[PDB]
Amino acid sequence: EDNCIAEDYGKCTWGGTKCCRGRPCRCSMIGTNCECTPRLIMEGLSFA
Repeated sequence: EDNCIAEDYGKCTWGGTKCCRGRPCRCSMIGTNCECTPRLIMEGLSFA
């Protein structure tokens, strides 16, 4: 099975796919249609 977001500025969702190596998401400028993030301090972080 391959279906992950291998990016740190990919297109993602809150509920949909997250980034591939257990990498967090925080959304775009409007609020919906999220993007990926490398590591977020306090909740998130790289490989979690």
